[PDB]
Amino acid sequence: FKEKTVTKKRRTENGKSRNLRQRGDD
Amino acid sequence: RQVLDLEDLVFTQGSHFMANKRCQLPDGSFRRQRKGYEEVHVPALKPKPFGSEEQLLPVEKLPKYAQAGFEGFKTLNRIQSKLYRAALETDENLLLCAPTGAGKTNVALMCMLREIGKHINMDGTINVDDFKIIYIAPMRSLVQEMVGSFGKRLATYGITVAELTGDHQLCKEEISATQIIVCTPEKWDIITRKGGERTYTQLVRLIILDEIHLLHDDRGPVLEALVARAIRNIEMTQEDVRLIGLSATLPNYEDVATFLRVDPAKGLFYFDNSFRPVPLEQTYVGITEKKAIKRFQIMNEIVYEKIMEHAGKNQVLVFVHSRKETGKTARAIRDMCLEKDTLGLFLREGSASTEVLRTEAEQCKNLELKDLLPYGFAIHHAGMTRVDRTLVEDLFADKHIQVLVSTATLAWGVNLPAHTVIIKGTQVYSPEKGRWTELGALDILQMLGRAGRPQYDTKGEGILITSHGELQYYLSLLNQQLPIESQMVSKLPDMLNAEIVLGNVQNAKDAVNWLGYAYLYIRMLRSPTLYGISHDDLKGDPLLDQRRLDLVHTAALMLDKNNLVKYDKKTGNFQVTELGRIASHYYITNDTVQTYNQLLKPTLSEIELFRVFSLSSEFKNITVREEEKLELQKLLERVPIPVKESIEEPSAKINVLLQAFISQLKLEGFALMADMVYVTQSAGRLMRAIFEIVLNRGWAQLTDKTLNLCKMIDKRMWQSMCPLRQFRKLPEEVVKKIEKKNFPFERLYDLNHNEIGELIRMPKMGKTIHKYVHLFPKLELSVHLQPITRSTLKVELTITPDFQWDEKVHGSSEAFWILVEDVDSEVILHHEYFLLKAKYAQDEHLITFFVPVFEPLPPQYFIRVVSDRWLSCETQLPVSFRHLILPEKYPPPTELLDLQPLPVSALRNSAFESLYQDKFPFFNPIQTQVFNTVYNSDDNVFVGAPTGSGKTICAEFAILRMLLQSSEGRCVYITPMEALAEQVYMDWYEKFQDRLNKKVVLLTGETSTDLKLLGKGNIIISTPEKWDILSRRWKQRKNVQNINLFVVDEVHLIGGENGPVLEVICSRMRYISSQIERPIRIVALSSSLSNAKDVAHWLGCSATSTFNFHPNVRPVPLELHIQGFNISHTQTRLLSMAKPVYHAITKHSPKKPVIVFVPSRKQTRLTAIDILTTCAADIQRQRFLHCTEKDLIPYLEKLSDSTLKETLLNGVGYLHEGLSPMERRLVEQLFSSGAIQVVVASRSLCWGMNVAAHLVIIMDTQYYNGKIHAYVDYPIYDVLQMVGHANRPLQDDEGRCVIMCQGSKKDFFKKFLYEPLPVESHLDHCMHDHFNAEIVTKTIENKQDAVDYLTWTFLYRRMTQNPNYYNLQGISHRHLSDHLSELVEQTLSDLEQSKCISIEDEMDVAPLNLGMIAAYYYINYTTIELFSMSLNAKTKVRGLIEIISNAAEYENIPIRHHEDNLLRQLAQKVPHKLNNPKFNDPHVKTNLLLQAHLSRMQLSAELQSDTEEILSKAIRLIQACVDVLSSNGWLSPALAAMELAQMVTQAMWSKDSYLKQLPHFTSEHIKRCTDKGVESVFDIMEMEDEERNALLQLTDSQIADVARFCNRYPNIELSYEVVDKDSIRSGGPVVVLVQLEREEEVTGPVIAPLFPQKREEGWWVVIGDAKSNSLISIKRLTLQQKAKVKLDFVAPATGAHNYTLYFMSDAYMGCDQEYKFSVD
Repeated sequence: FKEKTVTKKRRTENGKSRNLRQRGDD
Repeated sequence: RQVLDLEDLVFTQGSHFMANKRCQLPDGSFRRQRKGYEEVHVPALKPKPFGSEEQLLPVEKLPKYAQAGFEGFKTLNRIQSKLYRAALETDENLLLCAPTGAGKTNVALMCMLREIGKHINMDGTINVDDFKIIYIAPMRSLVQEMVGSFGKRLATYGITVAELTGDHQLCKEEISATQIIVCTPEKWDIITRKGGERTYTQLVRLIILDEIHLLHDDRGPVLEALVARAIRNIEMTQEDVRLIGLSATLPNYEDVATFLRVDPAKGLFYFDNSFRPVPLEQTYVGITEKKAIKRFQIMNEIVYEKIMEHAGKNQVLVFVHSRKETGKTARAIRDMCLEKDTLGLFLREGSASTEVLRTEAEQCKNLELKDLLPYGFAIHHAGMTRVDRTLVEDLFADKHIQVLVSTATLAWGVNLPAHTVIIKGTQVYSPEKGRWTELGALDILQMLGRAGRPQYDTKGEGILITSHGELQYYLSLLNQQLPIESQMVSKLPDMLNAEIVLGNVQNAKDAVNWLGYAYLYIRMLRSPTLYGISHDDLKGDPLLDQRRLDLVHTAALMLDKNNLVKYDKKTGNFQVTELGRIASHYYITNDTVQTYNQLLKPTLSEIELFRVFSLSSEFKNITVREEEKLELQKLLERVPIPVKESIEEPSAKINVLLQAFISQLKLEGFALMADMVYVTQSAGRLMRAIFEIVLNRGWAQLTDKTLNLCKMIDKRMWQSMCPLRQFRKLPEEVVKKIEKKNFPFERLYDLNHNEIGELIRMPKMGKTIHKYVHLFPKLELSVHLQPITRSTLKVELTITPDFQWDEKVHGSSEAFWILVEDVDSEVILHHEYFLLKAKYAQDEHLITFFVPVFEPLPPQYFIRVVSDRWLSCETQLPVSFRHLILPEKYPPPTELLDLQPLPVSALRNSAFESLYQDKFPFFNPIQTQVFNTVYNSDDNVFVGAPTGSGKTICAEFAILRMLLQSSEGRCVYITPMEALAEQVYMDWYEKFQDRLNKKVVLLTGETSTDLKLLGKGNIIISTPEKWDILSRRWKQRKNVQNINLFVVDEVHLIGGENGPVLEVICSRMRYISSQIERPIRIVALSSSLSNAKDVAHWLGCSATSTFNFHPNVRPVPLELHIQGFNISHTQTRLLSMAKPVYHAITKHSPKKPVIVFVPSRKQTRLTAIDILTTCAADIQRQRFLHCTEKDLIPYLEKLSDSTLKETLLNGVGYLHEGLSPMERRLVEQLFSSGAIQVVVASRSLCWGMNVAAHLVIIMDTQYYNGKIHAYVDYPIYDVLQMVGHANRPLQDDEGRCVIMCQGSKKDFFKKFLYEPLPVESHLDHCMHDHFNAEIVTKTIENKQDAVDYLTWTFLYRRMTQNPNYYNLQGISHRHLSDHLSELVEQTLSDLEQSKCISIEDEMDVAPLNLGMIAAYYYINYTTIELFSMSLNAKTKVRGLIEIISNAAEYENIPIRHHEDNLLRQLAQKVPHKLNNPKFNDPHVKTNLLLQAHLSRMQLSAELQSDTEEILSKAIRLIQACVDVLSSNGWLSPALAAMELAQMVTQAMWSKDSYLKQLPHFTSEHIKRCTDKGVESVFDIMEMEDEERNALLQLTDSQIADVARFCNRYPNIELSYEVVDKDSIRSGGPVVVLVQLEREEEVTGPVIAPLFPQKREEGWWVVIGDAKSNSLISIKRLTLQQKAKVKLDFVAPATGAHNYTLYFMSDAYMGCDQEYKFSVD
């Protein structure tokens, strides 16, 4: 019945394990 | 102004008075006299020859939408062909003057089709709720036929037409339902007078005045008033309403066209008798016979003679005056034709049963029609049977009934034309005239119209029978030689009273102008000599303004004499007295009021009441006919109430007639019937009005008697007999058997159905009666009284329905009157109206009202709830006073010393003087008196002055003394309202930090920031909750202990809501001052308080340093005017109240700023627009704008709203919460600068305003509460603060406040507003949280400590002064100790029950874990108990949202009106559905709003603010849920709660992809992101800029800001190490060290787009075992740059295990790291 409201260069990086939790299809 | 005698001016004898002078007869006419009577025959005039290029319009030739509603017609007739263009193509006022029966109803339908065609919408549908049409008809029997015909014609359009008859409340719903309303002039006029037309008056676009020539019939007042009101309303509101008048051909029609605002060139159509579609010959007969018997004898053979002319060839329709006369005339004519020569042979013309066979088949009836039908005669009259009337109609339509005699209702009630129609008698009995009068002109015309069938008749003559003395009139009427005049003169005063009550004419000038629209004015202009105006007088004033002034003065003095309306000769203004309002409401002439006033008295007996009713001026004419005098005597000895002072006078006749009607006695006389009806219909109104009259004067006995008589009149019952007759279904004999037993009705309640049946000896229905017993309305009452002051009480009444609700018997709602009566029970202290709605039946209702008492206390007051329309349906409760202790009398307020004004130079330091020397050189007397004590002494002080007296200057005096005492000192300023805190912060930032370079800070939510500000700042502005959070742990925090000054503002608010927190913090500060051995000065500022000594003693203020000033010591004198309106319905109240707002603005403050406070945000727009349209109504346009529009344009460009822009251009602006803060700042600046004059603000915005005006108006003093589903009054402190705004000291010499309220609250406002009010602590109810908080911080260690701690509170001071307010019985120290012990025992028992605290040995108390969680996050204890109970080891985000939405902090969220439809619509949209929820439950609304916001959808802006509030409160609840789950040791629910926090901040579902966080992103952007392989924000941080660019459509800003967000997104790198993982054993401690690093240096707070409030990054480190779903350890932290965190637990058995370490955020999704490690 209603609408849905919506809402430089950085390249800094360093070696890392970069492990994130899986979504798990919650 | 001169007094003109109304009686001489008005022409008498009503419609019969003929303006015609000679009545020239047409060429086609002749007159011939035989024996004693003369017959005048005027043959049918040949229809006017068709002109060139003139032809009837084919039906297919008109607009397509109008084709429907004309089926069955080949073409429109000549008249309709003439008028179709004006009716359907132009929106012009019309006046159609055509002979009757010419099809004027079809022209009205063409106009209605025009109005419908303005709403053809799309796909062949009609906007049903966009318009309404009013059709005015003169006869009700015509109204019903109009309803039926229009329903049949307009059925295909889906449009409903209905008659307006019924009760006003029933009329309200009827009007709302339908689109076309057909009603009588009196009905529409009375509905308009009652105000029932107010709601839909903007939807009425077309009004049709059918038979508009009726004006001459002395209904001219009723019709003229309506038309003039409508035209004047058109001019006032500038709205357009189209008027269509339908009239017969008569002289001076152009005057009616002028009166109708009809253009003669375009909208005027006049057709003479020639235009008659079907030619008809008019045949008059005039009898010169004098004696009645012979005249009536002649009439029979007259009818027979003319009947024989069309005996065998034409259907004759005869009309008779009365219902009974129909059959008598039919039998007489049948006998006359049969007895002589048997003329009935061909008069029927069976012709060997060629046609008679059908009637011989239809003889199978059971009336007198059975006799007449075989001979061809028939009778049609009202009554008979419904089937009989349609049978005779259909049989006559097929040319079977040769002769049909009928009554006047046939002409209106069904379209049944005939060849020859004859009217017999033309003499009808008028009960209003109390005599035999000739029938109305209009009825004659309508009857003649039916004569001649449209297509089967070439020409059909019509015959009229009348006395020869009245022939000319009839001739004059049908030869269109009789002009129409006005009878406004006689009825003028009543019309003036109706106008004054409506409010259209405030002053005599307005009434003089109002007469300008009346048809009487036009008629006086055209024919001055007829209306008693000389030609030289006409030459004197061309517009006769002086003449109108004369009559206005006469009517006004007459009305003032009866005290209906107050009238002043000096100015001419009219003041509506309440009695006049009642008189206007119930169509009561001024004479009847003048009689009631000199007859009504408090001691009237019932017999005397009936006699008083009999003397009403409505019956001033009725007499006692001698022929029925004998009959009245037998009626007299049968009626119950004796009729004294009666010798068979008109009063005696009326009294016995009314008693007979009440007792339902049968009467054998025709004449009495008419009288019998006329009184009864009248009585229903009068008995109500008298009740109203006596209800306002507060007479306890007469009110009950009058209301009982009203109910008896309505129900046709006597109070003596059993009330069960009120149910029509119950068999009469059974009720009579019940009445035979002297068995009281209430004893029925306790008896079962079998017992009832055996008592009545009829067990078979014994159950059914039982049902009816439980259908009778009955309430249970409970009363809780609290003595507010010495002279007034506050009584809360709880009403509990005790009966099954049945929509058949009861209806949509029930009405009750609540009456409070003194001990004598002869006077009403207070009365109120209560409405029990069907939806909310069987729900306890709470009604709070204030009643006054006196020093010698009477033993009892009686509270009676009496049903409004049910007899013997009252409930009485005796409120006792044998154990009432009134509050101690307050001491006199501090007198105002007349000290010499203090110069600013009094302050020693020049820098301090520089603060104020610019604003003013001298202080007002209040602060001159206070200055010595405050500035030159160091002790606690209390200042009580009316708001607007500059007590903030006294607070600044204290602060300056503190600064002088010590270079660096700390002052804490606590103000109960957040907006006030902001305003004070801005003012003192301008005043202290800028000039004196001293730190000034305002506290916020976050405790760490508050600690920093308290450490650095010197002045600390705060609200009670924010300071309470800090001061709870005052023992640990050193800064709180040592503050030099503590200032409290609005100390009097402790009585109201959010008072306990303020009281608790004040008491805690007093305790800290006592404990720290370094006194903390306390300065309290408040409004004048009656019990100022108690507050001063509570805060330690000495007797000499307590200042309590009377409200009359205001520096700017205040003039308060309370205006009470006796209307219960809120919407109706406000709609009637809109105009008095403008009237008060004009009267009080014409050229000075005005502020109007309304109840609701929605109401603000409506009030602003209504005031603007009323201002544009008046002669002065846009007077509220003083600047130029060129200066406005720069300001207007900043605005966004359109309605506000439109209003500002005329000089009215409105403020509410929805407006952006920039917009409010701009409008406040505009108002302060003087550009605009009137601002309308929402009441909830009253605290947050920095603008003062010369006049302040309070709109309704009530607001809707959805949780309680009832209307509640504003808090007295709130209303007082609103009144405080009227304070402009520099220029205005005085301030004025108009408080407009319901009449019930009017006295209470007078009691409290004028003098100091009392304040009472409510800490007793809201005490669990504070005790829990104290126990947590070890302040309270046992019950004795809590008892001692209670002594520091203001409650302990009040309970020994006003005991009964706190349920105390005694006043001794023993009673107080017992009450304190019981109260603390109850509170500690509750806390133990919720497991917040542990009670050991029934003496000691210790804090448990749940208590620590509840106190740490400042959460109500009920919420933490609910979290502990509901949460389990398997709840997901759905259950978590459901639980959080059930928190107690959301109980106070508002539920506005009509939100339920929007909420029910929204409930379908949300992803997770509820389980049959109640949409008035605030928790359900919070759950729905949380789901809506999480899904990123957008709702209507009004409901949007609640979402911001909910989200503001949510995050602490989520953190508490996390802490509780961690305490219980559950892993998955804790992770679900953390994800819930993340997703509520980012406003997205968990299932939704992470990408939605990024700004300016959509599902299509995300889909183009997906297939590429981009799923996480980190890869965007790792994207070579060109690929992010080319892949994602952008601007400068899109790439710039999205990439910047990527910077804000926290990437942080951590390493964990298990210390001594080798040398570890089962049961030993296990310690893990975690190092967290952010190479990037954090800049600013979390970038939360949708989340309103600013938030910071919070992180959780969790060690758990996924397989067992057990949370081993958890720790919360905030990462600034880097951190070193220690986690500890105990090792399990059997060595090796493998836990998982979770690192979870609370503001950004996707950065939750997992690391798996083993042990042993």
